[PDB]
Amino acid sequence: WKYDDIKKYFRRVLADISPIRDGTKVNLTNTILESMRVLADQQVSSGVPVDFLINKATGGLPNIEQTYQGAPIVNLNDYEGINSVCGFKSYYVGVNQLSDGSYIRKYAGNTYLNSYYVDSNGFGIGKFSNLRVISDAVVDRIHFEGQRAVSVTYIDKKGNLHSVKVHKEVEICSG
Amino acid sequence: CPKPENLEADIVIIGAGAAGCVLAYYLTKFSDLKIILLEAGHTHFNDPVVTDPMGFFGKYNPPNENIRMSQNPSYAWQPALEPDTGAYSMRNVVAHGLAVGGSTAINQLNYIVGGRTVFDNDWPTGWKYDDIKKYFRRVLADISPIRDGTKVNLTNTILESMRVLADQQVSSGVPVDFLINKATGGLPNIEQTYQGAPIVNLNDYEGINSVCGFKSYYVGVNQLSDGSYIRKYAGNTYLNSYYVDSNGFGIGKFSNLRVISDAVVDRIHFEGQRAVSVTYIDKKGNLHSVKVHKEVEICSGSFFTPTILQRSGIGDFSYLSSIGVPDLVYNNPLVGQGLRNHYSPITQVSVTGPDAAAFLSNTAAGPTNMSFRGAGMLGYHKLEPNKPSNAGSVTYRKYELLVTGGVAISADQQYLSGISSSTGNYFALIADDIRFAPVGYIKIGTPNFPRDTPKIFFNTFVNYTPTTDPADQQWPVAQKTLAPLISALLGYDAIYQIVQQMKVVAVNAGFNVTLQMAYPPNDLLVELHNGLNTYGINWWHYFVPSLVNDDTPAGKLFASTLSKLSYYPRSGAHLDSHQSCSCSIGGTVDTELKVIGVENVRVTDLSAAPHPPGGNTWCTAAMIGARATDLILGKPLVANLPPEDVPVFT
Amino acid sequence: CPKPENLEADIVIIGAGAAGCVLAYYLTKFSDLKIILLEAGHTHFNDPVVTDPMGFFGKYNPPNENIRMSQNPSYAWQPALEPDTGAYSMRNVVAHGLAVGGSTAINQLNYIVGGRTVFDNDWPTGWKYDDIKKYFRRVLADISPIRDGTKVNLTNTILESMRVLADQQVSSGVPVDFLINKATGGLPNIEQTYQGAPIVNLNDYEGINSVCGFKSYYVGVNQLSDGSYIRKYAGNTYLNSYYVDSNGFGIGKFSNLRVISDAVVDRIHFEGQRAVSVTYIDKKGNLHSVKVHKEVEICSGSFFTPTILQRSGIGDFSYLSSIGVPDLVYNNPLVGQGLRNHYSPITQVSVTGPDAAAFLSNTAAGPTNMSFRGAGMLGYHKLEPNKPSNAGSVTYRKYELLVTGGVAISADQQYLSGISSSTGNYFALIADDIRFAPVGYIKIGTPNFPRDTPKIFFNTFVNYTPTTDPADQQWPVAQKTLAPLISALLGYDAIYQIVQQMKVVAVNAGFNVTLQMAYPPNDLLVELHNGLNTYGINWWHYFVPSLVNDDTPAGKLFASTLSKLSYYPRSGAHLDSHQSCSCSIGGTVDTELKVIGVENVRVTDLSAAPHPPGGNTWCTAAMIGARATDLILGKPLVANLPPEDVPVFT
Ligand SMILES: Cc1cc2nc3c(=O)[nH]c(=O)nc-3n(C[C@H](O)[C@H](O)[C@H](O)COP(=O)(O)OP(=O)(O)OC[C@H]3O[C@@H](n4cnc5c(N)ncnc54)[C@H](O)[C@@H]3O)c2cc1C
Ligand SMILES: Cc1cc2nc3c(=O)[nH]c(=O)nc-3n(C[C@H](O)[C@H](O)[C@H](O)COP(=O)(O)OP(=O)(O)OC[C@H]3O[C@@H](n4cnc5c(N)ncnc54)[C@H](O)[C@@H]3O)c2cc1C
Repeated sequence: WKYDDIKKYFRRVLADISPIRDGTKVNLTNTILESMRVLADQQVSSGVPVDFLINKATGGLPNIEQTYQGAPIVNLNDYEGINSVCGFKSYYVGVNQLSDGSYIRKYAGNTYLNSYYVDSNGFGIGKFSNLRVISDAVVDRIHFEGQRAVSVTYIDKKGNLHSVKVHKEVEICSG
Repeated sequence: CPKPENLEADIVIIGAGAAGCVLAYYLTKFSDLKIILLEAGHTHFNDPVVTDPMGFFGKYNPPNENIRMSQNPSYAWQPALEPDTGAYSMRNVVAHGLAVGGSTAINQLNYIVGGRTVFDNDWPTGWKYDDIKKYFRRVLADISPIRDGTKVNLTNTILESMRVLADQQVSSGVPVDFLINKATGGLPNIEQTYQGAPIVNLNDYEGINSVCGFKSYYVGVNQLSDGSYIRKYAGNTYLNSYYVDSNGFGIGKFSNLRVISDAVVDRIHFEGQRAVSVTYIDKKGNLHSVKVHKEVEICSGSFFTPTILQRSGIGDFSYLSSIGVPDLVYNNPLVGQGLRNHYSPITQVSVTGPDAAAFLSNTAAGPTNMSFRGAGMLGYHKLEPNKPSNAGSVTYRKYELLVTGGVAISADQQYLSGISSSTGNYFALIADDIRFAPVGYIKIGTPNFPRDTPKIFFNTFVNYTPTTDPADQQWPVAQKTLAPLISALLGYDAIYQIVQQMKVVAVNAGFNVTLQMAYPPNDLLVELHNGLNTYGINWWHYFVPSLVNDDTPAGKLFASTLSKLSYYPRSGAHLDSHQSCSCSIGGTVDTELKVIGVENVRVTDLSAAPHPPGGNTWCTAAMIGARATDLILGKPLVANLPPEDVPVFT
Repeated sequence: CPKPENLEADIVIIGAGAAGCVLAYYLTKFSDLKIILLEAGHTHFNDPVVTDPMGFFGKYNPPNENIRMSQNPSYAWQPALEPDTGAYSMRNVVAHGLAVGGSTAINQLNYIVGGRTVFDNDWPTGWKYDDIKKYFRRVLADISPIRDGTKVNLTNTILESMRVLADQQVSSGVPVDFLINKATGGLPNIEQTYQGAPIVNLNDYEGINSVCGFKSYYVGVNQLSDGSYIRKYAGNTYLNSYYVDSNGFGIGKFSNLRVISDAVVDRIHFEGQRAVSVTYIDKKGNLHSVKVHKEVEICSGSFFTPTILQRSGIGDFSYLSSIGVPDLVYNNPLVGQGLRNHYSPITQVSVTGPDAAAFLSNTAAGPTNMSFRGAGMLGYHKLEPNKPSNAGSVTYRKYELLVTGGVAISADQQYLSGISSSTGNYFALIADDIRFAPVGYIKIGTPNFPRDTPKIFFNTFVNYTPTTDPADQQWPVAQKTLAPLISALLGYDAIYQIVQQMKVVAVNAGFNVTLQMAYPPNDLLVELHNGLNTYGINWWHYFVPSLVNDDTPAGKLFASTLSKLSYYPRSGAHLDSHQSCSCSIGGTVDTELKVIGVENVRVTDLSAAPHPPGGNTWCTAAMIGARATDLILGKPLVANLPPEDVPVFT
């Protein structure tokens, strides 16, 4: 689980979402970035090694985003992880703009489980026909034969206990 | 030819509008027949712009597509009418909703039921008021509208003024003024104005009030336990999650009901004189055919019922053959004829005063008043030559009056007049026509598939061209031609003669303010008032100045003033969306709503009305559908269902 | 499933408009492939209102249905665009013809070919002028238009005046006036005015004339041996009784061609990334499926090509999924984007004189001039900030000027202005925009069947709202937003500064008459002229008065005058019917006209143009279809067909 084993997976998820940046300038950001570069200049000198505005993957130059028109953008979530300390101007939020002009929310259920992939009755569609989703089902515990998990029970929206068999493996993603 | 969509049954109802759902619901409730509904539309139960009543005014509109639901091709059909030769050849687009609930999914939610006199004097036998008033009660009970939830002093002032002048109109013995109701007597029918004053119900069960000044309407909204209002419409009530599955099946009680969401119907496959099948296009683009065993019902609205009939084969054989219809069934040259609609010229009022904000408070729109603050329904003006014979003994509904804050003229007129919507010392008054005269017709243009725009002709404010005929016996065609423009001018005068009683009432109601009509211009109204009271019942000779032979400069003044005034109702007005009377009773159908020349099809939407009712035409279509339930079933069941039995809401 | 209508082939061409017939004809002529054309329309070869050119003006109209062919749902599709936020939210209906020959069956018949510079500076590689000019020659040879057959002295006077002032514009060294052509030099490009003066051909083969003042256009009419003119259009020429049977088969040479008259197409059945079939609805209402072997072609016009694409599966996946499209193929968010069209504000001229009838003679419309009497095509005005970089070295076509007798403003404007069409001392001048700036887009609304009105957005004369930003770097968005209104105002000034040379020319041409612009008002133009010549290139700062900071009463005068003048182009104007650029090159298709993301479909009508040409957009669509013939066939055959080979007429 060292960085070079997973950074590809981070790329995968950020590609699956495609966040956006801020769509509005402001001069307070420019002033604050100006000030931070001003004092990071001194923190670069004086030789002390562990101040809060020193990044070792860049060197003598501060990692502070430039402030003027046509200044490039420092990507916080860069692929090779050079920026662990950096002053920027905007984050990456998980919203998309629709053709109409209204933004919506792009989240896990929105993307991976939407009407195109799963039926309203919980079946997957074609490619994903081997998938079942049950909407309102509170799980209680894992029926467990020997050291081998075998079944799971849950309560539907009557209040009934339904038992389902497991053949191969059980996965827990309950937070 | 493997199409497993075999949806053969005995009843098929086409178009789930203000009348389709009522019929389908109460038809599957009271019997065991297999019912199918086709609408070509999904259910907007979750859309904020639909369910929230205030969404009608564009609260959820994306900033790049600021159009509401009547102008949106995803919500409403968009038919445009051919150039109006009376309105400078300006084509207009009026919509019909495209969803479960029809136009009720996109409308302003008002509940005028119409006067009693109209159903007694203008409808066939079996459709007199006492035959249906129970059905009106049924629908208003099924909705349960509410009243305004906010007082305001402008309503009190205006009602004060109307009672003040109705006092004089009660005297002087003239029988046909616009504030005389004969079912009450010497006392005016004007609602009282003080705390603890009772409320006059406009839609009263026994129809006593055909002329009355009130303070609030009845809109079709409900309040939820949370505190938010929602919209209560036809699809909301009769076809909701409690009654129909998401897959279109009914639930238990109504298990014998089928609803298909997106299915545009084309025409009626028709063996002999017996309708046998119907086809439709789903959302692939496939043609599905379904059998009919027992009867076919058409609830596709005013504009699109005659059209589907004509594609089916019923109409004018010469014409349908001309444009290429291959199969012809019955030769009725009246299909799609006799189209009727309302029309509302607009005027606005200026208030001069340093602190008039105190006068105009509590006028903003809430989901209970929807910007409506009155005021009343009036009768014929004293000086209108086009009145029926019964006017001496029965009071008729002519004008529906409305007051609203802000300005409501069109934007170009706003710029032209010099007054805009930003400033806040201005408000609007509307004198709607309920008995609007002009008549038009509908003709299809291509026998291929249901088209959004067929030929629709509607000419309103036409002019009269004199001939060489002697004046004596050409007047009573000038009368018929100039009826609507005369009506609009008289509405202008009626509104005008209210503002002075309003002046007096405001002066001695604790207000030092001044009221004045600035649109149309002040002078152009004072001159009309003087001309009216100096020329009497022959004031309308002067529309055509070549026949009066009055070359006196006063006569030229009158002619010029009427010429200029004729401009405002043409442009500064608003054609309503109350389309009706396309397949009326007698013209195209009998009194049992069956189509002449065939045994097992009926039309039951608002197109089948033989006259436009006394106000907003929503209750009427639902009433027609409800009565159709009884005529189809045979015995009166919905007739004396107890009023405490209402559909449950989800 | 017994449907014997098995019409499987290898090429299917959809929509026989200005480009469909050319392609089908020259495609079955030069090869042996099995060709099919689908149009959804019958052939109006016999209709007097079509074939007679003068029928365009309503000579055969029944007295009760006085509408011509663009407003008739039996002749033309009727799409309406959403409220124009720049034109007081006035929706407009612009038509596309519905017949063999497309819009050419209902159009005004003009043959502007467009300048040379546009195809050199605005089109991709392979579409520069020298690659296509041969195709323009081919189409103009296939039609053989004619010139005006009637002299008139007003043309002589106006050409006289234009040469008079072009003399001065040639001097003074300024490089970008509107009467300077660089391919001629010091001499003006103004046609001579005397008997035996030669004629300057506007549509010249080598494109020397991009700015030139002439006397007549080239309309697409022919004279018959009898003495009557008829209309020569796409269906008339390429698809007539000599080439196709009444049953839709070709004859001999073209025996490998099929044409189906009434067949509305829905979408493209589409296996994998390979189009395989197409379905359509005949005049029963049946769905017929036909196989495609080799390629599919879309020639359904500007408004209805992106629409059929979107129903087919190509577009914005999120949107098409939203409105319920089940099958999705390629995710191109640019389909139906970049819509372009022309626009022509109107002005009219008063002539004061006792015997001015002698001045205005021989101006009536005949089938050879169709009420067009000139006058020329102009370039950029001196004071327009929105000019390309090449303006210093190449001359661009900006305005197309037209003169016509009578008044042509809309009826409401006629009443408002106080001047009507009865009187005969008045005529109209039109300064059309060819480089009109605003851009819009097209979105379908329901995935069921081809609908007449999809969502069409087109906002033209929008306004700029200043922000708190410092003035210095917010100007170059005000420029982009205010381009078209500036262009219209400059067109007004350009027309205005002609009438004085016309005064002088008339005075010493044997005429004691006076010329004056009465619409827009006289004063409101003199003030604009003074403001222009006193404020220079920074005259357009005053559209927004809150940023000029010029509180001098002169500045307030200028702001008020521009405010008032901004009203006329909004209402007193005429949106043209030149829709184009819905699936342009690069945006949606490559330079070989294939649709990105698929291997065997192309779009070849006017929607595929990456820029609107220099004038009326008829030749351009035919040129695109002709070039498509070559690209499909592979080798240039229509390329050097000898010009003496022309289709025979029947
Ligand atoms: C802008 C607007 C304002 C309004 N304001 C008011 C008001 O102030 N007061 C008031 O009381 N009412 C108002 N209304 C409502 C209107 O007056 C009536 O409610 C209307 O006449 C409903 O009658 P209906 O059910 O017969 O028509 P509709 O509700 O239009 O019924 C037609 C139905 O059939 C469907 N349909 C049509 N063609 C086909 C086809 N080919 N195949 C399948 N289905 C089809 C339509 O989608 C629709 O569901 C307004 C409506 C609109 C649009
Ligand atoms: C009012 C008006 C004025 C005009 N004035 C001029 C002028 O002054 N000068 C000039 O040069 N040109 C003029 N034109 C013509 C116009 O500028 C062009 O000729 C037009 O762009 C033709 O290009 P096109 O062939 O691609 O379009 P179209 O000719 O419209 O081609 C579309 C064809 O496809 C058919 N079609 C559409 N949808 C479908 C479908 N779903 N299924 C099957 N078939 C379908 C249509 O019926 C039509 O036959 C005018 C046109 C109009 C309408």
